[PDB]
Amino acid sequence: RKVLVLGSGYISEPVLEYLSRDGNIEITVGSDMKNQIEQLGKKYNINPVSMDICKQEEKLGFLVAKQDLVISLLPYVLHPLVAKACITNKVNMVTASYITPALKELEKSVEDAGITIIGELGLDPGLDHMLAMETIDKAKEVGATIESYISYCGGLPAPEHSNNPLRYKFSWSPVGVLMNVMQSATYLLDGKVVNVAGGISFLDAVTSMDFFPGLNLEGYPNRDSTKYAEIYGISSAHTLLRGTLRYKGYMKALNGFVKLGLINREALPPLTWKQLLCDLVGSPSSEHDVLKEAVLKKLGGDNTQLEAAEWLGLLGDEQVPQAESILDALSKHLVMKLSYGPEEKDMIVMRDSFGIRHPSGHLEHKTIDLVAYGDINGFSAMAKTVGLPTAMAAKMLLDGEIGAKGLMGPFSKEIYGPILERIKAEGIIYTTQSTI
Amino acid sequence: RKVLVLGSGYISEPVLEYLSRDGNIEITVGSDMKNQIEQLGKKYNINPVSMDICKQEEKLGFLVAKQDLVISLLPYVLHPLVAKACITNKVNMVTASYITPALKELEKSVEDAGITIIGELGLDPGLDHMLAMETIDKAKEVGATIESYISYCGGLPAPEHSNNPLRYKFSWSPVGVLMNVMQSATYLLDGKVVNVAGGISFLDAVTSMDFFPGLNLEGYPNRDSTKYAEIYGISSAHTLLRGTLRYKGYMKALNGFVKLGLINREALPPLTWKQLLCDLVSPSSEHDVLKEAVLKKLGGDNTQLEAAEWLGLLGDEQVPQAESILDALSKHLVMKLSYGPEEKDMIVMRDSFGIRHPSGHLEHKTIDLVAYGDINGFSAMAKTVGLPTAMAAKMLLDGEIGAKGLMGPFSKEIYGPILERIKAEGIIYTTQSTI
Ligand SMILES: NC(=O)c1ccc[n+]([C@@H]2O[C@H](COP(=O)([O-])OP(=O)(O)OC[C@H]3O[C@@H](n4cnc5c(N)ncnc54)[C@H](O)[C@@H]3O)[C@@H](O)[C@H]2O)c1
Ligand SMILES: NC(=O)c1ccc[n+]([C@@H]2O[C@H](COP(=O)([O-])OP(=O)(O)OC[C@H]3O[C@@H](n4cnc5c(N)ncnc54)[C@H](O)[C@@H]3O)[C@@H](O)[C@H]2O)c1
Repeated sequence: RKVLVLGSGYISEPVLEYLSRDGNIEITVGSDMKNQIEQLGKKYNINPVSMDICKQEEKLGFLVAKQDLVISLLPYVLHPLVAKACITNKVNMVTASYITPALKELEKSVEDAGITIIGELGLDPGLDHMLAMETIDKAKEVGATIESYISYCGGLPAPEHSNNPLRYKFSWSPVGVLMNVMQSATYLLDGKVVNVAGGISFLDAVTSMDFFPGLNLEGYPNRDSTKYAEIYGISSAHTLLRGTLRYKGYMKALNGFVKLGLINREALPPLTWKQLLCDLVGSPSSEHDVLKEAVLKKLGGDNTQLEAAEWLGLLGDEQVPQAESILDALSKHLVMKLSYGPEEKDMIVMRDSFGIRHPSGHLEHKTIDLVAYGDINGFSAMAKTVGLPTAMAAKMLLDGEIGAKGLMGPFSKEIYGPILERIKAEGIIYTTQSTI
Repeated sequence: RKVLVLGSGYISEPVLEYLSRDGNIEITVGSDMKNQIEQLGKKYNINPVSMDICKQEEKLGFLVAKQDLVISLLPYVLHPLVAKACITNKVNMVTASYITPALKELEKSVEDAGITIIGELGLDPGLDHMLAMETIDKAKEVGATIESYISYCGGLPAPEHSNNPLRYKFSWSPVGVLMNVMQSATYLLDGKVVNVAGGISFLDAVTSMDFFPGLNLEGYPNRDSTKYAEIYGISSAHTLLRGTLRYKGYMKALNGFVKLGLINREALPPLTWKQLLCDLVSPSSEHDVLKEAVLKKLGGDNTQLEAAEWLGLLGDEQVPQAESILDALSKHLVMKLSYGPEEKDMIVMRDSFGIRHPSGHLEHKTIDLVAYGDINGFSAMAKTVGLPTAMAAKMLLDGEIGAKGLMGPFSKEIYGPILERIKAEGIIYTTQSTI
């Protein structure tokens, strides 16, 4: 019963805690920050291993060969290296990340090696899949058909911590999501494939999410959504739309960063934000602060967007963080200024809406609400919902509860059934309501 | 250490849980609802005692004499009965209730008995006092003076459970809250005493609380704010205002019930809501579309009408038996908007001072406290009420409070340790100042 956890990010702690409970699981932890592992070693009995998986992919193979299960909590690019070691060594594996084309290229040997690899555990993906599949299957067991599926999700700060220009606090580097604002989105509505362009015009797709009168939510569609007809088996539905939730004004706040060229991949030019932004407003590069400001508003001139820039210090003398790109730096800056404090609460909000046509002809509207709040004295809501389902599927693999073999997501009741039940004991509870 | 808990309502459960932790406290629980006590006995190691305080006063003296401490979690009217047994048997006592004139009557015998009775623990009163005094004392000890105190508080549903016409769910009987909309409010602003009358016009006093861009809160003043100058020692302030927080649209929805005459203490006239509601507008009977247009007349805001049908007040449903039209409404609101077993409640609390320093500069300080209920545990209201009660109980046992007599939690000796140990339970309040 030996388990190797790759990566020691804060998503790892609620996993260690969950698997440590019975004491019959030998936990090894490996990563490239010896500090992260030292702190974790104080709270849980774990064999620590310092390793750069990218560079020492052979020491990784030797380590992998010794385990009964590998849980990859590494940045998802590295998952293929880990799956390779697991495939040659016949060791089961789980991840909390999208099964990429790269990792899917390996699907056959995974079935030839006779191992099980369960990916797309976690929050999004993960619990979203499991909630959808649960009710999509429940409809089919009664001869019903899915006509519409609208799902929205978002990890946010608890509302009392929402008073900043972005109405947001970042659980990790936003390098990935920020760039996604420049993307087009695609979804299905009333039988027609709908496409919305990203960039400056993406703010037009943003909409008010009025599920809860007490909460000020805006939503906007994800990149694709249309893929879920095949993924979930709902080819008959006329609308499929998955989206993200924020507090109102966040996207407008980002719309500014796009206008200023901050969501940009180029490299960085004693550098300060006013200098860096001077270079970005064409004027550069050592002019009076008020002159720099007159030009920022020119790309506008919306004061709310200017107010957000000043509040963060992007027009000030503060030093730009070292990074290989403007975005990389901006992300590292937003982290220094809007990370969660040790006594601040985050939030998870998830609302699904299914249109279920029954063979009798009745149209049922089913909604599922899942809201969780962080525990200051325990784990965050994001850490609970990302790390628990991963940790739960791992124990199920150990305890021998998943017979399916190969490379798979968490779509079969064999997987989502037990996880959805045992997360209740952990405070992740959802609620349902139907009407006809 | 032996402790007697009087009352087995839902506030007792987070108190039992807190006292049970060290295992060196023998808990006795007594009340008149046997089945509440049985359920608690399954979850906690407790001596169950069936007792009606009004009738078995003698049995009450016997049990108290055996304890090191009595925690009265009974309806506050009975607390004096419990105080007598404690004074006579020289046993310390704590409550979570406003210290009434009746109870202050005994204040001398409490000091003659040499015991401590700490009241006004809990949320309001309780945590309200302790947060204010914490900050006021900090200002006064560096020679500062309080110029303004604006405090807002509210127990509400967590925002995910706010989708109903009132944006509210009731933790207990709303008779108290409903009637307060008919009472006037009084406070002090910029040196001038402000008066706002209740009833229909109280909706004009309602205001937007924009502390949190993510939350849609409204606020309004309580019955009496000016009394807090004496309670906190801040006669110096030019502004005193304590108020209640709700989700936007609650007071408007309540404004409808008042327009319709539902907030009324007179008696009720096989009676149905449509039948009763016709008598309040024509009877008796008959057709729904007739009432709907007539209900609309007392308005004519249809939004307030949307709330009434949604609650079934225009329907064939039977009105509950009750001594008054109100109360009937309360019992109905309880039947239709109580908390389900998987719904989360909330506590939201913001204070704003108000502080002039001897250097002459003006400090604005805000204290935020927010708590959420736990589906697998206790509600936010239960935690914030029972924890400060249970903690002061442990402090009295463990000997950390030297004061004697009848007192609230205003002294650093009490509120200090309590506030510190509350944070350890995940209930966090944060302070922020600027100039
Ligand atoms: N399903 C979900 O909802 C969800 C949400 C967020 C993150 N995730 C997944 O969480 C995982 C970790 O989060 P992250 O992607 O932000 O990365 P991260 O930067 O937080 O790093 C995670 C851990 O891996 C370590 N690490 C990084 N590179 C390493 C290397 N070359 N060798 C050894 N250790 C290395 C890091 O030190 C860290 O301890 C990812 O796989 C991510 O896709 C899933
Ligand atoms: N400071 C605060 O924020 C706050 C908030 C809520 C409640 N409280 C206090 O909690 C206490 C109880 O709450 P509640 O009144 O809403 O519920 P409640 O009136 O039902 O009282 C709870 C318990 O008292 C028992 N009880 C009532 N009469 C009894 C009798 N004659 N003999 C034996 N047991 C009797 C009940 O059976 C019940 O178990 C009250 O004193 C209230 O002041 C304080």
